[PDB]
Amino acid sequence: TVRMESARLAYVILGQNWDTLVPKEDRPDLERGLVTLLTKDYHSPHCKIPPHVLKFEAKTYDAWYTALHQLENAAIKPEIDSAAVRESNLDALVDLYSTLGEDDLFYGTWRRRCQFVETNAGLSYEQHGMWEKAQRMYESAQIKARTGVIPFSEAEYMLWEDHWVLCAQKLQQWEILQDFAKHENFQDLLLECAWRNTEYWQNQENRDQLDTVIKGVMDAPTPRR
Amino acid sequence: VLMEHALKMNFDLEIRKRYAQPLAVESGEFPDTSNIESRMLPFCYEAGLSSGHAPDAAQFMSIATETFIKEVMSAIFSRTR
Amino acid sequence: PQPVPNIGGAGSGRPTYTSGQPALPKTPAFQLEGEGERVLNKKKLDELVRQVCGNMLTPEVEESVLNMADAFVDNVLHQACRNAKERGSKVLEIRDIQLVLERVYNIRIPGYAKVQPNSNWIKKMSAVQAAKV
Amino acid sequence: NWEDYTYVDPSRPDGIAIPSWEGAEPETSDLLNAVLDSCLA
Amino acid sequence: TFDAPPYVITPEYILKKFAGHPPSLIVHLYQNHFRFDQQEGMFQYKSPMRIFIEHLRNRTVPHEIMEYLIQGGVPFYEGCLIVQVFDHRTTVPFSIHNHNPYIPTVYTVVLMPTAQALHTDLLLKTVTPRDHMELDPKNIYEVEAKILLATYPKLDLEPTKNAEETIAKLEKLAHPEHSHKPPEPKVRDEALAAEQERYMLTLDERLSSKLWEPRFERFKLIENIKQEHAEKKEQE
Amino acid sequence: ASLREFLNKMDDYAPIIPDAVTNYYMTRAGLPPPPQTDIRLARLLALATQKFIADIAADAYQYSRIRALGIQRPGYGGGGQGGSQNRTVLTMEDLGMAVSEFGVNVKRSEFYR
Amino acid sequence: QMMYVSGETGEPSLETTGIIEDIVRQQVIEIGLPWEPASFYSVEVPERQRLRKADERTKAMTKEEYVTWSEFRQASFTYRKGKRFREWAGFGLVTDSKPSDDIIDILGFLTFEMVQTLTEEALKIKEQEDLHRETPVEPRHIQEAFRRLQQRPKKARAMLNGTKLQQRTQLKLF
Amino acid sequence: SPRPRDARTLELLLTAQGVTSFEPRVSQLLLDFAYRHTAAVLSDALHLSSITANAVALAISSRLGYQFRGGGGGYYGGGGGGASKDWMLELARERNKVALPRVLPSEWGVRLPGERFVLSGVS
Repeated sequence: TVRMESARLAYVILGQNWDTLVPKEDRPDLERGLVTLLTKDYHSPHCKIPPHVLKFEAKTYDAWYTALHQLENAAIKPEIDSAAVRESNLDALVDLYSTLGEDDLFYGTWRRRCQFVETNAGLSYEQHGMWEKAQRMYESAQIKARTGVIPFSEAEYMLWEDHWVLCAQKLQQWEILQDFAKHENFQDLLLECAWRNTEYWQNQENRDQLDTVIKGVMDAPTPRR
Repeated sequence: VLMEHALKMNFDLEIRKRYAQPLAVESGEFPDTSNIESRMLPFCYEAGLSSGHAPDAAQFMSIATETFIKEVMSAIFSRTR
Repeated sequence: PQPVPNIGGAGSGRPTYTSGQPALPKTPAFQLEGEGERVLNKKKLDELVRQVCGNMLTPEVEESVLNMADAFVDNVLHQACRNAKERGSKVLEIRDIQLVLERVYNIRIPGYAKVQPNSNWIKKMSAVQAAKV
Repeated sequence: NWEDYTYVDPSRPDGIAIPSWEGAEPETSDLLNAVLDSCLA
Repeated sequence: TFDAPPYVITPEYILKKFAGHPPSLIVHLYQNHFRFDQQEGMFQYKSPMRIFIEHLRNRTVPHEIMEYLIQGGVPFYEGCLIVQVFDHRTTVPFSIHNHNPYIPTVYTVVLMPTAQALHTDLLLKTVTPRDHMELDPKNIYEVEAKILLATYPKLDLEPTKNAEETIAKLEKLAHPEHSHKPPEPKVRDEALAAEQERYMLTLDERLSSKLWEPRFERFKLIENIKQEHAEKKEQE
Repeated sequence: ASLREFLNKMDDYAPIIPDAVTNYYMTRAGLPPPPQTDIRLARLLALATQKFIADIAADAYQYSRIRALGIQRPGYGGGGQGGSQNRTVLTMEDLGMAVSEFGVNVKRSEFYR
Repeated sequence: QMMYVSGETGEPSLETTGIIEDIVRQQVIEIGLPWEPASFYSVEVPERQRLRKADERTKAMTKEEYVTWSEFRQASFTYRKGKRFREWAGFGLVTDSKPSDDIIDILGFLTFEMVQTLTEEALKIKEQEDLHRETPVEPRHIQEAFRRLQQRPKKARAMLNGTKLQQRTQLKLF
Repeated sequence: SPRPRDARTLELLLTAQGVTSFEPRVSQLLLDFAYRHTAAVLSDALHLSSITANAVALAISSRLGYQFRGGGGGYYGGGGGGASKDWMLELARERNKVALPRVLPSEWGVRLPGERFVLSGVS
């Protein structure tokens, strides 16, 4: 018969396989089963789902607000008084805000985590459109952090690194960015800088190399390529 | 030898990643597919293999390493037991 | 469509505003069972020793065995990559590793898919034979 | 067994008998060593 | 002509002979990292530069970075190094609810030369352009010989008549650096909270891996590029 | 099959190797001769050597026999007129073929010019 | 079928049969008497555990299982498959065309024993692995069996004793 | 009597180096060794491939991993086993750091190592 093919809830969650188409102590098992079912490939505080699982599933199956509500509520009231959970929730919320295109909420959320006053001032300047001032603030923050009087997180490090480049792009510093991308092997940034600040397209000598780069970055198609 | 003792892709940046992983003797772990995969690419870039390696090479290498260690240990054991 | 990996070299997971995305990315690998790999790699050697002799090594022998494994890998790979580049290849394949393993170490792994003398040698041998009679 | 010894004895079966500036270094070296050992952990 | 060092070199002799001179190095030690006097960054105790600290424990010259010492012009005093050590060792993070308005002891020590240091010196001289190089390899041995003549001008050449005299001489010529003992043999609830934390970190790109030495390489590269571009612009 | 019984039966299992050769090679290797060593142990060692040689002979006779296009294998130069009559000749080729299975290389050049 | 007769009543995956076929193909490609005492002379004058386990299993077998076992016992690489076997083994690529039928029968006899030996060793390895933890055979058990079957008697390296030379040989023909 | 060339040459080279006598079967031993080495090297180079010079160099480099670790090499020359000098220097540093053993006049010349390391009960 096998060849031809709370109890109800558990059976549905993990008892059956859909590939063809409640004691508290037992809830964790159902949570694990639901996590397993959510991420299966064949597709296409009582109940807790990891923030990043919800984020990843929403970004692909159009469930933005459903995940955002839980993320913001957890931010308001953490489920577990731990640093790792708070970090993960904040990172997922920031990623969703950035993807959704809400600059104001992203900057506001990030301004509540930054420890350096220089980072806060840089973000404030970035919000209002003063790119050079924000770049200077980021440089000052990095220089201050070089000494080592007070520790800092890796998120702020990455934020400085990325936002300096963003401000440089907004300020049309393509000559610097081209060398930076060539040194750091940033293919997308290199292509963007070359498409703007050179004439490699006139002759095959450089066009062949540019096409080689394009076909190299074409294994992960996106609308911008 | 004395020096050994005293548009484009920046391949040196990728090659310098070989020294950012602990050795088996340092971590106390027998090498597996993941570690061998991490080791493969800098070697390929050193030799001018710009297309990397085949997807199925790391598993083959791990099997070969286990076979080699088993042979050495068997040879040692059979002479003293 | 087919799940696609991350390419470009910019990096993934950075909590910044440099978002860019693929139509369908591939789900990162994860496990929620309880037996981690960092612990199983610390029992793989014991499993092998159990296999051959059928802990069982002193602290000073396990160190040498781990050194052996490190040296074997960082040696076979070095030879095979240069051999692959010799014959005009831009990629490393199992055939090069197999050649090195079979000719330098006598190791054969199953399941992964002539010289003759020419006329001058024959002439010299004929001359010697004619002289010998 | 650093102090394990046998002796030469020609009257035995095998010929062997088995017995059956501030803070100058000299005055602060110990304190500095304690601090450095704490640093090295 | 030069004065040779004594048979046993001690911190007292060097610190008394070379008073009034600047120290060779100055190092500041903190809770989890250390730095040098004029350095901008920091070195963690778990980093490769940990090796230097070990030398500070053994009062040995750190030959593994000798080149870097020669580049900077570090002074030597009879082949030893004088080092001063400064000792400074002796809420709700990442929560939006937080408020905000914008919301030592001194030691002096001496490190003594070794044979690896002399080997390193000669090897470095062999590859240092000035003949081409400062030292030709075929002349290495001769040069070494002369150096030895300047380090051990006196030896104990009087013979002994019996084993008791040899025992007494071996007792009398003992050296502290070669008087150690043999080494030691080689040797080999919160669970629920940890499990919940691990479960809540599922599918995390970076935070999951952990369950940190900033070198600012990118910023230094950007500064170098900016300096080079400014120099190029100034030419035109 | 005990070792004690075998060593006690060493009277009937003595090999064809003279005692002088055994003593000479035992001394070269580092073992004092049977005046101080037991004669039975030396006899056992000589018997093992004889067995090894007989194995290497039985092979290479098999190789000679299966051999009875058509040119010799390079690297085994030897011989003269080739003997006479339909007799079996021990040649360098057969010995090399046989001993390659024991891990020995005996290859030479045929001519020197 | 061949695996089933050798005590493997499970359902092996594709990888296991693939690796077994690879090993058998490699062996086949690598592959009175002339040397008898009568050959000493120039004139010739005309003259004049496995079984016990199999028996126990057969006794334990039922009628239908016994019939299935008897039917499966007759599996062959070459029987009524001469052209298929010759194409598979690359006869023309390693030897002149059309070897006689006796060669084909001998190769059929040898391949069956190859498979049987491999299966019987892999089963023991699998059982020993199962015991220590407290389903069919998998590719790693076949790998271990192949590693065991490639070991040579100590007589073939006795002339390298006391030295630091590596032993290099050909593929052993089990 | 006939004698091949390169044999007279090897013997003259030996004489020029201060050897006043040698056995007759040294020249042919050397010639056969050269034959074997050439055959092995080029058989290796054949598989890595017409054969180029790069294949020959790679075959030689591969062979150099397990044999010929000798010769009369000097400063940073791979002779005597091929060990690096810095490694030997640090091994010497580890060894020479221990105090010399203390021996009384009554045990000078008569004391031996421990029972574990001597040949007792071997007959």
